[PDB]
Amino acid sequence: SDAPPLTLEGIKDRVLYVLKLYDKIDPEKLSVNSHFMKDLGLDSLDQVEIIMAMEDEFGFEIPDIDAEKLMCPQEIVDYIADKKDVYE
Amino acid sequence: SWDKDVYPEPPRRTPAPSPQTSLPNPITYLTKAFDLLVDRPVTLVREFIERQHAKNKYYYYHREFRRVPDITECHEKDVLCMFEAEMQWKRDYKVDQEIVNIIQERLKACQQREGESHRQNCAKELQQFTQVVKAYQDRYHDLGAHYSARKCLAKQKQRMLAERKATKEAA
Amino acid sequence: ASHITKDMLPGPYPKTPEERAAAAKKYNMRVEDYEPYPDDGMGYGDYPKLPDRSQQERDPWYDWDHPDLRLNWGEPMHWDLDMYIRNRVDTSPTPVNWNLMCKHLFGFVAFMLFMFWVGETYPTYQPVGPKQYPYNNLYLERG
Amino acid sequence: MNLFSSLTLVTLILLTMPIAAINFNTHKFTNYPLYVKTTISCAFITSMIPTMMFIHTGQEMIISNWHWLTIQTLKLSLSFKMDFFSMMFVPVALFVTWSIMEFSMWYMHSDPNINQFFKYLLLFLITMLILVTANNLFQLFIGWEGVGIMSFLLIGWWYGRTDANTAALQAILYNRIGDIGFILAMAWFLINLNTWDLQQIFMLNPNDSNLPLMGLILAATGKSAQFGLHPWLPSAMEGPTPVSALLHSSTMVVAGIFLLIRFYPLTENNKFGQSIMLCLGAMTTLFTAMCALTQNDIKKIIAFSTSSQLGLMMVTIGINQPHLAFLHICTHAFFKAMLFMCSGSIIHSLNDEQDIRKMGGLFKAMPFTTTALIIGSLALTGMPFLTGFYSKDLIIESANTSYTNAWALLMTLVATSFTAIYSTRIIFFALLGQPRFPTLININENNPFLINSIKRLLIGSLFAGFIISNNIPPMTIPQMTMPHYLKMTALTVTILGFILALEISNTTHYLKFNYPSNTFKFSNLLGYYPTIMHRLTPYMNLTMSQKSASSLLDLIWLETILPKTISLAQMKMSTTITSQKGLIKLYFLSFLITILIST
Amino acid sequence: LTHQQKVLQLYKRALRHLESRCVHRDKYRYFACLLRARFDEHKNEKDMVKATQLLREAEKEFWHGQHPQPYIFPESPGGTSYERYECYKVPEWCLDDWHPSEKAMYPDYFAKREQWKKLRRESWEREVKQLQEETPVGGPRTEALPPARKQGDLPPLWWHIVTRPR
Amino acid sequence: YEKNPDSHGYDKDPAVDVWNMRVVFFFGFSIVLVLGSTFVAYLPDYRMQEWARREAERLVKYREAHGLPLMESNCFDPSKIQLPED
Amino acid sequence: LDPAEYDISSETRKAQAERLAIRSRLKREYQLQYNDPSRRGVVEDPALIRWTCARSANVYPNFRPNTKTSLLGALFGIGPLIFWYYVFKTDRDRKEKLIQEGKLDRTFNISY
Amino acid sequence: MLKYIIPTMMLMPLTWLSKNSMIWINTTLHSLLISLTSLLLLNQFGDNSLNFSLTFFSDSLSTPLLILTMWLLPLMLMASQHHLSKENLARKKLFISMLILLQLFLIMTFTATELIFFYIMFEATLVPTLIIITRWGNQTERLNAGLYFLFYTLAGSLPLLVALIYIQNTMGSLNFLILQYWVQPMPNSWSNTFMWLACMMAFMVKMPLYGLHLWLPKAHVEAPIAGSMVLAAILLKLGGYGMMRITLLLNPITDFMAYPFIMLSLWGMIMTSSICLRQTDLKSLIAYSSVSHMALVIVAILIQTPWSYMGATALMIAHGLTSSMLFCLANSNYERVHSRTMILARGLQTLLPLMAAWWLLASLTNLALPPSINLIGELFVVMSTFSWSNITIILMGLNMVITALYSLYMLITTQRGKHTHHINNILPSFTRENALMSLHMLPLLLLSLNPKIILGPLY
Repeated sequence: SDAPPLTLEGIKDRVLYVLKLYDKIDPEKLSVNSHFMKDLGLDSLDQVEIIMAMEDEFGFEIPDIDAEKLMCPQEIVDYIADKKDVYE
Repeated sequence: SWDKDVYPEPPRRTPAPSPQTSLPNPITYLTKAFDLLVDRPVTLVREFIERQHAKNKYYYYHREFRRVPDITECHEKDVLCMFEAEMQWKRDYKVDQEIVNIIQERLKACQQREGESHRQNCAKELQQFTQVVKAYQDRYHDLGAHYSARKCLAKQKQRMLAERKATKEAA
Repeated sequence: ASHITKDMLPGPYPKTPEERAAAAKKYNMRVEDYEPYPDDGMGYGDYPKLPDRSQQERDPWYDWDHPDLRLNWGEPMHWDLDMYIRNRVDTSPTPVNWNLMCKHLFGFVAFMLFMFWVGETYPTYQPVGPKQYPYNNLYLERG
Repeated sequence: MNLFSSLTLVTLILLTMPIAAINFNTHKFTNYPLYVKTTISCAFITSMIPTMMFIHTGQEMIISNWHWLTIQTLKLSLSFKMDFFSMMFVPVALFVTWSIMEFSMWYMHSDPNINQFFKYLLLFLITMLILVTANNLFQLFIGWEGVGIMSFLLIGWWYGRTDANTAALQAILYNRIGDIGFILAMAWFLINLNTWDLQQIFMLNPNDSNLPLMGLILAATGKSAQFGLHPWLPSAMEGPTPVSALLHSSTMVVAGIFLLIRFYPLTENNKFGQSIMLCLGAMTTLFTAMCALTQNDIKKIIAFSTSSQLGLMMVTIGINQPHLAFLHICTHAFFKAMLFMCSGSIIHSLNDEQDIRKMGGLFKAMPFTTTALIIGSLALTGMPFLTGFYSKDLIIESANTSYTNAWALLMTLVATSFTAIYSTRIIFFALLGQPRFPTLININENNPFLINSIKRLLIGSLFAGFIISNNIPPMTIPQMTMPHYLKMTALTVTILGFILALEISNTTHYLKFNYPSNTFKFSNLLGYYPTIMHRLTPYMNLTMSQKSASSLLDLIWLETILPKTISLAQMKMSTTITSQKGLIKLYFLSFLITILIST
Repeated sequence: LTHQQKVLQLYKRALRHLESRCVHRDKYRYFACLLRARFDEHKNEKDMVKATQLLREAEKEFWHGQHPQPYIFPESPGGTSYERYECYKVPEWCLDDWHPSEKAMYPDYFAKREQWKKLRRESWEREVKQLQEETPVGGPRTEALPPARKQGDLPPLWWHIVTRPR
Repeated sequence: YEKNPDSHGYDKDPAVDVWNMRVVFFFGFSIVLVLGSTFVAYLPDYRMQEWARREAERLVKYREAHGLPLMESNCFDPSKIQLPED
Repeated sequence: LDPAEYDISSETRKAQAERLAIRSRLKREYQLQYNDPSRRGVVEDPALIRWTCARSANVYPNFRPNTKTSLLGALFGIGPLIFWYYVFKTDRDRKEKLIQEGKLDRTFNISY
Repeated sequence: MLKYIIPTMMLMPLTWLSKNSMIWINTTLHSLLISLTSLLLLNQFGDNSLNFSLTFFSDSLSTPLLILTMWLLPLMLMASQHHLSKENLARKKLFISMLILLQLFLIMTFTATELIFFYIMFEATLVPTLIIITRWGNQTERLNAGLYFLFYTLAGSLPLLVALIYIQNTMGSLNFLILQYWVQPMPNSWSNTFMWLACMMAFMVKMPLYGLHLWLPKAHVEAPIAGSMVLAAILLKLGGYGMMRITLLLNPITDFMAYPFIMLSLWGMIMTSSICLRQTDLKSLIAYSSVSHMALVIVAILIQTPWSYMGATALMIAHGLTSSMLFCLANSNYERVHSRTMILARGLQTLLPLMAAWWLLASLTNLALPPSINLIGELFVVMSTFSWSNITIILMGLNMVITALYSLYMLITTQRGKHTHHINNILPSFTRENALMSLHMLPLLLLSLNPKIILGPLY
């Protein structure tokens, strides 16, 4: 079975959750629209880290070429959304 | 009901059961029960089929083949005699084949019967085995695909001559 | 349709290299590729003018849908695809070690040196002068 | 006595299912997999009766049924050979497959192909049963290539994933080399003994058994995983877990040596034979000890462990102790079948990573599976006093003594030790540290299928080896007088490697940057890639030589058409000139009256 | 190919092999932190050749840090999955013909599916026009597929609506 | 590329197909496979080998009961034969 | 095999190799990429037909000029083959000898 | 036998005069009705080969091969349709007529007593096949591979007539019965050299030995499926058959003369078995397979042990059904996507989930699976050849491993690993395909119960 799917609410809560666990920036501004770099100015090497440990959160895929350009959180949710099987 | 002395069944020599200790009866419940469940319910049927067969009998005969002059009295050619000779040669041949089968099976059943005794009580039957299979080995063994009589008679010529020189060197 | 030129015979000098660039990969080093077909050909070894390539690994990496393993692309097939895909090795850095295995066979030949020599039964071994070994040897007497 | 005719019932009790799997084509939709399972148990009890009958009175009766053709001097029929090898084995096979089939009802519930799957796996079982019950060597051969191709299909269960079916093909390849050995043995038995009948070959003992029995060594080495041909197992992991379980326990890789055991009276002699035995099974023990460590796929660890075991059993056919081996096959079946059928609980429970990295600690809502892992681990360690001890410890006691070439004693020691250190690996990783792995725990132990499966297999295991213990009608003189330092080393080595590996991976300091050269030779300096890739190219080279004979054949025929090209010149030798053929035919015609003048 | 993905790739798979190295994840942490500094001192210099040089030095020094069985998450090519289920993927062009009986076995699916057949049968002219318009001569430069401006479908859609993984 | 609309479907163009599968499945599967398979299943004893078994049994029994060694080799009695000479 | 030297790509090789390479590629990607409705049969791509025709050995029937070719082929079917001729004839004749003299110890051989 | 000669000759006008659309029905029907009596043909017993009439008779071997032929027509013809299923009626009746006439000359050939009647009917068998594959073969450039193919035959295939007529006037009768009993030893010398070599190589051109094997592949890729099942299920077994009989004489000669050919077949078995591994274009794989098994047959013929024949003939029949069927699989795959190239499409475990079972089953029957007749024959042959040379098993069993590898490689990459998804044509199965497959395997699996029918004259 391996029953539970990842739904939109769930994945949202997850990317959102772990990005709130990232310490060096505050939960202050975190939103699917809230810009993943320009807002927080985080290192691009550090977004490589974000996609690293987030992949280790969901455990799959994420090729380097597509991982490069990801950015905003809603977008990450989208990539995981079409790659996994998500929508109703 | 096969012919007995062709296929020996030695004495059955069944041992006498001794309980020797007082316990349950693990198989014997089911050997009796089996002999209740699977013995009679089949036996009735086989017996009924028996009487059904027996109400109308048949008779079928084992064929015979008479003898002929075989290879000797045939002239070098003029097949009309030869055909009989060499084909019945082929019959007697297959007969010898099945003899070899019989002995070869006696040996197998012998070891299976003896048990761990493998070299005890098969010596006689293995002995006559080496006798027969050395005979077949000597006679029919190496000829080839195309063989009739001419080639068996041939090989026998070969041995008779080789042993005639062997018996002049016997001096 | 199968065009008048679907493949093969090389050897016309000047414009055949570019002609083979057409119908195949065409570029500087690709003109040198169709050309590398006629260079690898040299004197005829039964290989026609089909283009050339290397044995390096173009393999599954998740994008671009590479050659004939799973084919979304229409470029040249080289000579390989009857080798690679299903059962093959093709390219890697590789350990390239012929010692370690043959030095387990060192363990074997070491054994066969142990083959004529032996361990014995009881209790212990190699005080040896001309001592007994199993065959039970000399005399017999007690009294 | 005819209750052994019920023994030849049980085989048809197995035969029953596929007939249902074909003819009706509907009620199978009613969950027959349950039905298959029930047929297996029926075969287990109906197969259990004859064992009891034997172990009181013996009485092994071979039946030929109706004979297979005739041909010339040898009429080969077919048989079911009750050797106490069959009598004792078949309840084990049916029992372990009972487990693996119920577990499979838990494992495959999502897969839409489940029914077909049981058709295969069951059929695989039929090929096994017909192999281990047969005497007449042709029927051996039948079960042989049967279980072989079944290994191909089952390891190849997943269409696609080139890796999978590729592994399958390598497997069947090795089986087929084992086959070349086998049919060598067959042929020799014909020409020299004028039969292959497993009774008759026993009766007349060939003075020279060298060559054929060597062939038997080869055939054993093909399936049994033995040395010089490894890659079978580690890529054989690619099949679905239950198939892998059934593959390394009761079937196949044990059926390799099961043949050598079958011929044991013929291998009593030709100490050349036992020599090769302990020259080789040794090499698999310590080899797979050297190449087994550090590879991090749990299932694969389990594999290399079974390879090392099989080495130890080959060594048990060394000297003369075939029965001790046989017992160790049965016990091994229980223990490692347990180990896989739990490892699946780990894997599928985890989602599926099946890498020993990540994993986690022992008890996290996983009480019963981990219990199975220290019953099975602690079991396969060589046992302290537990069941399999009745195999392995006796084995190293007798092998520890007498005429062994003595390169095999140290082999036994460090072999079993590194088995214990496998166990220490899987505990120090899978069962030890606090959980580290992809989050969102999905784990579930709650389902009657698993708990009942592992349940029955462990309840049996600890009590099964004890029945097999002292019901083994004595076949030889046990050592039983065992000297100091040749006695006290059985358990003691398992503790020296136990402690040694314990302190190896315990209290580990900073681990970063470089690792050893041995760890790069622990994966391997290729015995997998060198032989597979290298041996893969050579047939293509022979295709180049084939282009030599083909290009030379159509180059010679092109020398005939070149002789037709320049034979047209023998036609083109005509100059088409009326002053040529007319006056030359007149001059050379007067040369027909010149040649006819003297001719 | 640019310095960006070059450096960033070496960093990423360096973290990967480092993951595979250690255990209990904390030692992995502060080691990965020492590495974080090892690239953290970097990047503050826009000198051109010095950089690629030192990178290559990290290419050898990295190549030392590869043990032969780096951890591979299941779904990519690797010893766990990479389409375990691949025999289960049946393309939607199959079932275009089943028997009309079984086509009646599930009466309402092919309704909406027929709305798709008409969706993309009505289409592809809008598609071919938009594409034949946009493409520069030969369409050499672009592997991409730019959207549609008018209200409607994105033109090369058909295969990109896929049989899903299991 | 002609394919079929697959109105039902079979071998050939419509309305004769049913008859086609009827004749080929019947005469092909029914009569020859089952019927013939019963024919050659048990036909009269082939190559005579059953007779060979019976005759072998009788003859061997005679050979022991009268004490002659069975299977004398020499396919033809040297009592009647002649040999070339050097 | 073993990516190494981390080529600096220069300038031409950058411009030429990039632009021309991915030029032709994307040309052909988009080419077979059409994937419209209304095609019932295969996509037929002219690729791999060249593979098949060439691998049908187009230069096989013509000729084989000498060079090293007759040496590679002749020596390719020479050494092992004719030596196997010699070994099967050898062991043949030996077998015949030990049959005709001494003993091969066949004893019971029979079916052969 | 004449009772089998009339009904097909009557089966000709059945074709010619008929209503359109019923030709397949009438031909198939009455042809199977022939197959029944073909199964009647087995009286064979005891020792003397039955003799129907003084012109032509049957021993064992002729009977299995004949049964296979008369069985094979209805399945063949049954298979050939939908290759066309559009044409003028004259094409259809011409084609079925040609298959008929071909069968007639085959029956003539197998039954023929006297070797000249055998030879006349021999080339008279070759012509109809040629007309079949050349007149429409799908003709890739046509290769002209029917015609100079007939030259590959006749080139060295004519002089065997010379040698025959020599045997005629020297000994009188060429009746096979009386050629037996009158056969007299022929010493080793240069005249008997050219003779033995004449007859031998004359038949050895048909079952290709590795030297001549270039014969098959082109001729068999250009053949329409009917002509293929004709060709490789039968027309090789003619060469091997006549070989079986004419080896009656040549008694000592075949030793010193045999040895080089034996060598060439033992090596070429491995070579051919190799080259068939790496090729594309599936239709060739089964061809070179046929070359391999036939090489094994020749090996079996020259060494004269009876075991060698039993395994031999068993291999003739088993390889006939197996190779034939497997061809028909290649075709049933070819109508789906027009390729002939193996690697092009893939999958078909997903799609056509039943057609799997026939791929698998047939490939296994060519994998030498133990109960399968193919392994009976191959097994006895390996026994014979090991008796001849203790050493040769390296080569034999090496053929076991390779034949395993390609025989099981064909089972994959056509049938497994992915669907290429740019196809979207293949229409699921047919009832006819299942009928053809079934009619192949089901008897090949049943024969694996009572094989003593198909084992050779010596048994």
